[PDB]
Amino acid sequence: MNIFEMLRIDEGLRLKIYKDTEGYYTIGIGHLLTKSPSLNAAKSELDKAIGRNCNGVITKDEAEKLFNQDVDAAVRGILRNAKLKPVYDSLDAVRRCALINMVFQMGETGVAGFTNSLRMLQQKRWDEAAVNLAKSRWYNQTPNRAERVITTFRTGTWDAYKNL
Repeated sequence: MNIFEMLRIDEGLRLKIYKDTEGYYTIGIGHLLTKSPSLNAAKSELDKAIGRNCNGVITKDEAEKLFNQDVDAAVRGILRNAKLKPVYDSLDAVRRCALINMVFQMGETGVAGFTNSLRMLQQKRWDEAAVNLAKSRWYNQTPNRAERVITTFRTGTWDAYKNL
């Protein structure tokens, strides 16, 4: 399994604008378009992003392009962030995927706010960190996805996704 398959499992694929778990306008593989209430602001962001008049709909190819961009941007963001980079550098490959997943979902800023959990991961205290990560709005709101990620940090294996 790899980061792309992992994220494809967690986010799904939709070719028409949709509302995400928080009510925001999204398309493709978890590509947030806008936090604005306007479907119209959404369609505008969409066309800008694709470079064509999409009228709310995109192809598989467009969805995957956006996905490539987003994953790339997530990685670079981690690498550039002073709080995240040292955590990432300290982790094994599987756990690295787990932090990427969190950043793709909640942005750099959000994950960088998980101060204590970051510290524990750095320290390789898997169990303790799993329990701290669960004490978050993140876990309460998207618990099955949160558990899958948490399990990945906990064990260092793809078990939570081998099912799926």
